[PDB]
Amino acid sequence: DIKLFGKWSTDDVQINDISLQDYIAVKEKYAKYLPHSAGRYAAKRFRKAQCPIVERLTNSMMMHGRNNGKKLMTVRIVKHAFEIIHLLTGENPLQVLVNAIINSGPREDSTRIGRRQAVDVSPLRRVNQAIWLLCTGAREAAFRNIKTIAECLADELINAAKGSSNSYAIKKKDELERVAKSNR
Amino acid sequence: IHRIRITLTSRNVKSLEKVCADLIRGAKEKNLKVKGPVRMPTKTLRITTRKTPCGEGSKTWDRFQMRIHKRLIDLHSPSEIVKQITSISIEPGVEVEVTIADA
Amino acid sequence: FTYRGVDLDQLLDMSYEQLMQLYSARQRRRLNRGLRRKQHSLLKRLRKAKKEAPPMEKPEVVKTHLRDMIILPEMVGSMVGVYNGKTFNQVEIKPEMIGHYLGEFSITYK
Amino acid sequence: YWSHPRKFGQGSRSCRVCSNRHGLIRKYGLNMCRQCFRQYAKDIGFIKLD
Amino acid sequence: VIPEKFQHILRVLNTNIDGRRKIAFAITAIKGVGRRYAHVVLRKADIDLTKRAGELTEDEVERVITIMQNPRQYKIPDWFLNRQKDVKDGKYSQVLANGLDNKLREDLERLKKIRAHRGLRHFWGLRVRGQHTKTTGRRGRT
Amino acid sequence: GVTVKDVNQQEFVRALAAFLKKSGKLKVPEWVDTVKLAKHKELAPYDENWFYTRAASTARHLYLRGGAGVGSMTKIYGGRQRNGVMPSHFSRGSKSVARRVLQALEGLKMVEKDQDGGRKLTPQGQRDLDRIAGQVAAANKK
Amino acid sequence: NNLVLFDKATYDKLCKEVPNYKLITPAVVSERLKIRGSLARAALQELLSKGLIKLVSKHRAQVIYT
RNA sequence: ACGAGACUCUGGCAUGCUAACUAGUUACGCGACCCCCGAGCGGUCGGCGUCCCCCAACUUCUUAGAGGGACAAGUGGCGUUCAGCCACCCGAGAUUGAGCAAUAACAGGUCUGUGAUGCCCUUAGAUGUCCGGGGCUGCACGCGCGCUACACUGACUGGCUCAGCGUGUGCCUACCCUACGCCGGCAGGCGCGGGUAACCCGUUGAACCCCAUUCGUGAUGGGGAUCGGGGAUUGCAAUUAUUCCCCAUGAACGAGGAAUUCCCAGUAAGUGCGGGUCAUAAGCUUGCGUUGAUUAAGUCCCUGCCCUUUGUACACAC
RNA sequence: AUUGACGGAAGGGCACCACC
Ligand SMILES: [Mg+2]
Ligand SMILES: [Mg+2]
Ligand SMILES: [Mg+2]
Ligand SMILES: [Mg+2]
Ligand SMILES: [Mg+2]
Ligand SMILES: [Mg+2]
Ligand SMILES: [Mg+2]
Ligand SMILES: [Mg+2]
Ligand SMILES: [Mg+2]
Ligand SMILES: [Mg+2]
Ligand SMILES: [Mg+2]
Ligand SMILES: [Mg+2]
Ligand SMILES: [Mg+2]
Ligand SMILES: [Mg+2]
Repeated sequence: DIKLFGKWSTDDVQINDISLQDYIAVKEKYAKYLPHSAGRYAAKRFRKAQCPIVERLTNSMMMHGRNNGKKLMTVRIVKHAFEIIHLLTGENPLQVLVNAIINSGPREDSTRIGRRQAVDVSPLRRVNQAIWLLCTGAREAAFRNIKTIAECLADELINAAKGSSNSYAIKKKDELERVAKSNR
Repeated sequence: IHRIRITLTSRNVKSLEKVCADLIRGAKEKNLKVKGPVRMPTKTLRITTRKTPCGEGSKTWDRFQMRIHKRLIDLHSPSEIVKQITSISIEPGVEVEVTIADA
Repeated sequence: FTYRGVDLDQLLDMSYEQLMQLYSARQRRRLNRGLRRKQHSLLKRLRKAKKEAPPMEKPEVVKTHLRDMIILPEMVGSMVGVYNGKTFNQVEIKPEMIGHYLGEFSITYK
Repeated sequence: YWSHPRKFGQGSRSCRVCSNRHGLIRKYGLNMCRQCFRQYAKDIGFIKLD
Repeated sequence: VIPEKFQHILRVLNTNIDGRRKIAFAITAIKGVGRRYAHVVLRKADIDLTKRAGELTEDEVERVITIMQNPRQYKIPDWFLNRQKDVKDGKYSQVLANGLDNKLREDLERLKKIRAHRGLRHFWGLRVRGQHTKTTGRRGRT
Repeated sequence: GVTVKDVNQQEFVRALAAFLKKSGKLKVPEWVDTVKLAKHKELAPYDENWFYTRAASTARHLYLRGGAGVGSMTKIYGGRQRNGVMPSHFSRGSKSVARRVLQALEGLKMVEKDQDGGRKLTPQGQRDLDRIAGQVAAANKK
Repeated sequence: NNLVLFDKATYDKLCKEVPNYKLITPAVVSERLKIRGSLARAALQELLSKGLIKLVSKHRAQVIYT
């Protein structure tokens, strides 16, 4: 019984998308007490798919160069965002995170060959893109505003997991699929 | 009878260790309580200069360095016996410093 | 005219040690360490050229290379020619320049 | 003549090989120009290991 | 939680001290008073730092004015003051809202009537503290 | 049995500060309200009773690694100095605050002068710090 | 133009509709009711002291109530 | 055969060897403190000692010597069953980072590194050399390397906890690193001691980070340019502000157009600390640790190199 | 006819001082 931060269970999450089953690592072997470990995940290719998804969300929050290397801060903002999520929704924050990853990932992109022909998206790359979109949505929502990064992260991936269009990641996913459909 | 301390300093390990071996072996042959080679941290003296004599090029640097190794030997014996333990074919790059229980 | 509350004639009477408390920290440090023979000879020449001028005209100009000589209150009224590197610019010492050096009255550029 | 004080500064110190005052290395008590050091380094004992 | 006599704005020293701001940083809007001087003034007086300016009454406002106008009387140290060892008066004091502009003007004209170097560089409108003028300071010039 | 190490230091310091402030025997200098605790601060301490907290903190810092002096005490309480447009550097704390604090503690019979040089903790200082640690550890488990 | 101090209407609103929020924190009470963050922290601490709301977490950067 | 590789230095491993009061650990004894009923093979101690030679042993940590260890060696798969490549087990490690670096060249830079040097110029009203002062820093403007920022993933105040390189008293040569005590608010001052250094600074109590307080989206308690007044230090001399400190003033700047740099793992970036320069001094460089990622394991599209075929009226290379 | 260099030739390969 390994609980994230000591209080969030991990065996009742459900990755409802078969494609992302082996890239969103959250259960049975990937359970951990903290989103912090001496990684060595960028050593070989695909090894970062064996990283816990909360540690990827933590890693992708140390950004813009004034927050580079500050991982303890991102660990506590992830902890506080998870507490805010459990207050607002009423369900396991890991489930909400996993659903936000699944809904916020683009599944058809458009690459520059020339005009931009449409292309399909790898599962690992759409997990990468989902994480990056949620992180930058939270980051740009908390900049020059009285809300804090925990509440912005919480409301960002809550609106993502529910599927509404008031999140930033859903807007970007829709825009990417819209261009990659109008430009097949 | 004193606490005689021999300090050996050199810039190369081979001759220094072989002089230490000679001193320890000679002292063991004449039944001395020899507190053996203590190895002090090697000092690395580093000077990094510009390679060029003028001031033009690709700004490359030259990293010269020189190591200094230090060894200690502690004897507990009269002076005249250490006066024959030492003075047996000291290698050139080695420098000894006897300290006879006082400055 | 007053300088840190005290009038000119009292400034003339007081010694260097009392004068140090009425200066900035730079001039107090410069007077703490001695004045060398160059500045003493400049003071001699300024005194000599002031005590030989007829009444109601300025004293004869005293040229000098010393741009780092602080202006004592026994230098006011006297006329100095300060070198700026090329020429001797004429400076009439007025009582307001007690704190400042002679150097910042002969500009060295254009 | 030699009246000006030369107790500190670049004027006080010169190379012990060429008496040049620029690029002087004073570390460890060398007092040698950078170029003269680069020439006599192997003789002094400064090998280039890395 | 608001008192019915909340002064929305003050007129302490012919200046508008903005209310709704914390008292220690409220009086900072006076020229000549900065954060450290405001804090030492409000500490010498018995004024709670955790107060919005408008919550004070006339008694504390008058006491604040009195302490900041006469700092040496209330044991504020000499090194705190803006104008220590004045060139003309010789008196230690702190120049306030309108006194610091008359004193800055009187200082520049003192250094300019005398034709010192710093005064000339003020008159020409250049940097007076030794800065290199080749590549910086171009905004204020045409 | 509890000792100073077996308790949260951040709450032990508050407990020891409240203890020192309670027993009216600590000597405070007259300039407490007007000084920055180092040349790298910007303002004065926000806490009015900062002296008691600093005295308690250095009493704790003398319980462990005893044998210290004003130099090491100003390297303990030093921090980072922001130099305007220039990069930041480590700068030591003020020596007079540290010396007054250590002398005040010496007057409390808690701290004494070491043999080699510096300052250490008397048996009474050990006893008082250990009893305070016992109190905070007891008040944590309720 | 956030209110530095509560009037009667805003204090009434804070007492009559803030203890029924799922998430209470100084950045959402200071945005629904237009008040400054310092007044928000003061009001929520007063409500916690009176016992109307419950403290979930306490950090130097984020404090969360219910 | 040269170059590549091999080689040398460095990083990672060894409870195996050699040893250590200029490094420690563990036991034992003494001492202080806490609980306690009477408490204890109790807990904390960078408090002391076992260097008067047993009245204690030992080398895990530290140091540095000798060896060992990794080789695509083992197991699958691909491959002409070849060289090799991919994955995995066991492993400290299955690509650590540098140094050196060919044949030929370039009118590349340096005569301002030289008692390296040809020729020319000058050589007493000297282009030698010394002294005094000034200048390299001047200011409508155009570029390049950078530092600080535009804030709430923050600023301020306090508290708590951690480094690694490496330097240190000098032939001429003046100028060292500093503990501790006492004045001062600070920069600083005065005493007094240690260190030619695993001995003293020093258990290098570093910063970011962590924990609590204040602020509240405002050109604001963001930012600290500009400028006024004062105090010290270095120096033979500080003005054209050397540097440092205190109070005060409080500009642009709300994430930056066309373009463009650098980079793939303890890497980028954040963050401090030493060395060089240094009487005074780092927004520079050269090293060092600390927190520590996103993306990628590909390609010849862009920018350049190298090879082959091909045309030449080119050989000082259109 | 050969060796070099060049081609606003034609094929291959390499490099975060090139790109993705
Ligand atoms: Mg925010
Ligand atoms: Mg300009
Ligand atoms: Mg500190
Ligand atoms: Mg040429
Ligand atoms: Mg040459
Ligand atoms: Mg000259
Ligand atoms: Mg120049
Ligand atoms: Mg450059
Ligand atoms: Mg600020
Ligand atoms: Mg401001
Ligand atoms: Mg330096
Ligand atoms: Mg330079
Ligand atoms: Mg390019
Ligand atoms: Mg790119």
